[PDB]
Amino acid sequence: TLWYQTNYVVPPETPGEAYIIAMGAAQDNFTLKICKDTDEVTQQ
Amino acid sequence: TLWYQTNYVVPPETPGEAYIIAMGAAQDNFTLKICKDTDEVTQQ
Amino acid sequence: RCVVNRNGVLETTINHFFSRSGLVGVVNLTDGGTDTTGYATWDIDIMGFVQLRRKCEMFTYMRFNAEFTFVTTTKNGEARPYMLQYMYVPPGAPKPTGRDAFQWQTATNPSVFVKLTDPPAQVSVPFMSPASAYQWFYDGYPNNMMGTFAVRVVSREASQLKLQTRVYMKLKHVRAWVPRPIRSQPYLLKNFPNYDSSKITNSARDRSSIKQAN
Amino acid sequence: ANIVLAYGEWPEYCPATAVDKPTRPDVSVNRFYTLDSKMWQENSTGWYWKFPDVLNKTGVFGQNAQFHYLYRSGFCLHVQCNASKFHQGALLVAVIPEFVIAGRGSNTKPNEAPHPGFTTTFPGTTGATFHDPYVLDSGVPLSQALIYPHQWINLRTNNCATVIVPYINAVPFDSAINHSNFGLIVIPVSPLKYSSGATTAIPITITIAPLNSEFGGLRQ
Amino acid sequence: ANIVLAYGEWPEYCPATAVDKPTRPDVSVNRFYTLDSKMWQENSTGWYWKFPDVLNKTGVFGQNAQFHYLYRSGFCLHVQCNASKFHQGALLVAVIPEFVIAGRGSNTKPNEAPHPGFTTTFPGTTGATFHDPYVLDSGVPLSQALIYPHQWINLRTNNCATVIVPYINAVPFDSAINHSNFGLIVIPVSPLKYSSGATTAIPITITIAPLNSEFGGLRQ
Repeated sequence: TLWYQTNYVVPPETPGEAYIIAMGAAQDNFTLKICKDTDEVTQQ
Repeated sequence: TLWYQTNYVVPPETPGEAYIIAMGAAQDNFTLKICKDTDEVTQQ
Repeated sequence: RCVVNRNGVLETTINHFFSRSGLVGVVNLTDGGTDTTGYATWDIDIMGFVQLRRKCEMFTYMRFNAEFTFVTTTKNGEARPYMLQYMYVPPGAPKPTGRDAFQWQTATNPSVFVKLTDPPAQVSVPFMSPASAYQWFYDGYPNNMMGTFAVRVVSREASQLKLQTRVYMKLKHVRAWVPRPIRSQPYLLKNFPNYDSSKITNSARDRSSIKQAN
Repeated sequence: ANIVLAYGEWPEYCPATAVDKPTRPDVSVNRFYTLDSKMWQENSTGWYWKFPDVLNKTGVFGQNAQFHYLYRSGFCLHVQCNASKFHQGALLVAVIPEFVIAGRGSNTKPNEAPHPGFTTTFPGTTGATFHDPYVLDSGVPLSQALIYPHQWINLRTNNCATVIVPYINAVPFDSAINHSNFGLIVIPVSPLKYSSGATTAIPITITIAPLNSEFGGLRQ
Repeated sequence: ANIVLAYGEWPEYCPATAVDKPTRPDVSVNRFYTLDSKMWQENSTGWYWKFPDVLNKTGVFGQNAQFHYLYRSGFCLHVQCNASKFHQGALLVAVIPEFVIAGRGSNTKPNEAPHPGFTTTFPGTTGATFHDPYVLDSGVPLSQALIYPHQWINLRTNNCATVIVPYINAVPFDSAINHSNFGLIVIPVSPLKYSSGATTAIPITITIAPLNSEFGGLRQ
């Protein structure tokens, strides 16, 4: 979860609307087992 | 005294009205003698 | 003159700031007839007058011994040689309820037998708190701190005078912790720091302009 | 960053004569409890928090402080106030040991005079606003409130403050529910100003780290 | 901070053949005399000051320079120009030895041609504004006025300048009243610009330190 701790304070002559880019990845602990085909493809 | 040397210059999108907080204290040279009761209290 | 020399550094210590024999309480005795009052108790609280209360609300924690001096006068002023009993009631012990009750003959309530023609009475009370220091500002939710103080006229029958005792308190061996600012608003109660929402007194008296030297 | 140490002492453990050794979690309570942001505006007055009942409803510290009987801990306070470079103003942040909220009224009778309620003395995790910040709602002027451990949050120099405060009490152990130990006060001495088109309110964020916690007398 | 040393020499004392040794105050004259702030605007032209008659009315230096007869001192100039980060413009600050103000006119007869008055040649502690800053009011172009000791005050890089200038004269002692030694010139080469709602004028503050002063021939 991502909560609104205090508030988005902003000075004048500045837009009070911004964005947050969220990214994600694995670590050195991440390991995989038992290979199999994907199902993103619909056609054959 | 506190004088207005040059001017209060200000860019746009910024208020041209600010404040100054004045504080004050003693030093290591400050010493006191002959104790006595205060007179801030009116009642008895 | 022009004081160029440096002053003394002994009158600013906390021990000197508090240790001095000051008046702390006034007790009225009547020793009547039909209305059998006889005695007059006085609970020990240093917050009684508004002159030491302002000096002891400057600090959060304090630790001190006390010296009590008892100066008893009559109504007109003359001192006839009557015997007097002063009695210290420790915290937890019950207060005396009558002039001839059994709380006066109790052996664990230390008494002082002194006459009116004698020099005034003088006792010393140690640090009697279950904590490590006294504290007037208690922020939270939970009676008595130092002990009760009674006095009567030792006699088989009842005398026909009304006395007037002054309990002068002196502090000794005082230690303080956690200083806090000095209260500017006037008082309203005895055990609570209640100020008045309307009529807030300014802590600096007014002048004409900001650009002057009034 | 400048760290103000409250009265020059670090929070340390108890060196008491209790055979039941007080427990030390060290794992799930020494984490950054972040409170909600306060929306500071032009007509704002200030805020105050009572600490040992701010975190009595929040997670492991609240569970281990409600179901115990003896409590002793220090604190690491950290207050951000992130504003733009076109806003102006100043905040005063200060901790006060045994901060007793007074009652506002003009009555001298004992059981007729007003007294603050439970939601005024113990605000909880959402704090409470001052009614008269000039007297700290205690009849004591805030002009000389710099006797306490304090910092200034000036919106043209920095945006953060931090206060490491030890355990200040006359008894080394105390109930964490029936006695609030010390309070945090933020006051806008200089008001907030901004030109039209900027953000009309500045958030204030507070994080707390319970350094060196000790609990005793576990019960239901 | 960058310090420009005028002609690579520091102000030093006189190594003259006068038996009456010139006095050295060292105490009440080596203090920061701060002049009033100049209100720089869009349609401004510039300012110039004549130094040994700027501080002839101000305090100990003025009293000890009016009632003496021989004078020799260096100077430490320090010019702040504090503006916001939304203003833009540029100033050129430069000292000029023997800066003679010319007269503006189109007359070639000797006692018919115009000449500058006393309040134009010797402005005093309030300075004077240029009429034609392109020719420095001397018929000499300001585009090549960088031959003098100078700095640029660019409102996007810094806000301060400093010039340590020694004593430049053909005679090691001179009257501090009847001869202005050198002048300070500030010129807005690039004009001031700002969006609507900002401060319409920028202050310029100047402080002066009379380094290594020497006075001679005390009289009434």
